Amino acid sequence: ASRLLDPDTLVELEGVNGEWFDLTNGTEGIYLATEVTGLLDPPVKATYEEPGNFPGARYLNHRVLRRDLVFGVEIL
Amino acid sequence: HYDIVRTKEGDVYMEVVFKHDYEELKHIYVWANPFLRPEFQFPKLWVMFGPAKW
Repeated sequence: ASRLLDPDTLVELEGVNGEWFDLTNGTEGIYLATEVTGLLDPPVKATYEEPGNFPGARYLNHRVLRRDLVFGVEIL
Repeated sequence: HYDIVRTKEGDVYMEVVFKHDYEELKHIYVWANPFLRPEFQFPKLWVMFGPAKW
């Protein structure tokens, strides 16, 4: 009926020097900003051919591509 | 020759290629003696002196 949606989601970066950032709690002064693109499923190139005059297409391949993540961080 | 072409975008056409009537002179050979059997060709060269057109 009535509820607050307050997830337990923790986001951390471990850097190339072993330095850590908590992007949920911002204890290092840095937070994940709004509008993230590239979490959840990775991009896929599905390949189909439409040769000749038969109705529709044949599947040939699918490949998982390089994942691009676009995000921002709010630095106080 | 002629080509009947069906392209991947769906165009179908015929192309017909022709050679000019000059091509006859490439399929005619100047025999050493036109008036003799190929089994006996004397004199060994066809040779003619005169005005170039004639």
